[PDB]
Amino acid sequence: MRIYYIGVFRSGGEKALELSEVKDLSQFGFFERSSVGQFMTFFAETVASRTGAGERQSIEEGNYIGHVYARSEGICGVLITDKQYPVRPAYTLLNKILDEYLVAHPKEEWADVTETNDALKMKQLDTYISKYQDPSQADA
Repeated sequence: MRIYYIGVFRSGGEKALELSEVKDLSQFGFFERSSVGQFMTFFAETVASRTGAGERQSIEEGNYIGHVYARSEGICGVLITDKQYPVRPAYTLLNKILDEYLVAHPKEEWADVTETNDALKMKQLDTYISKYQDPSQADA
């Protein structure tokens, strides 16, 4: 019942553009935080790569769920939390996020971007995944 990774990705064909990438490593101390992180992103990028826009994905792992929410314009977005993390709020998160990514800069201004700052892009998507840690949070 705790999210682990969140971010965005621009469907760049066979591979997903690392639009934005936010991590959540609570149990993954200074030993798994590194390994798991690559796990989260690598998967997050893959999902968006698997998600050819216009559809959503949920990657169920031994103890992880890599939700996926595709845009309606051109740049996709991915989410990853625990199985005990309802999709409904993940949906609203996909709402403010995709709207937040497209808002930060005109619709076409990004279109595909092909170059983003996952390390300092979409402060929202970041703060969201941090507080979203709860099963829902009720947009709190």
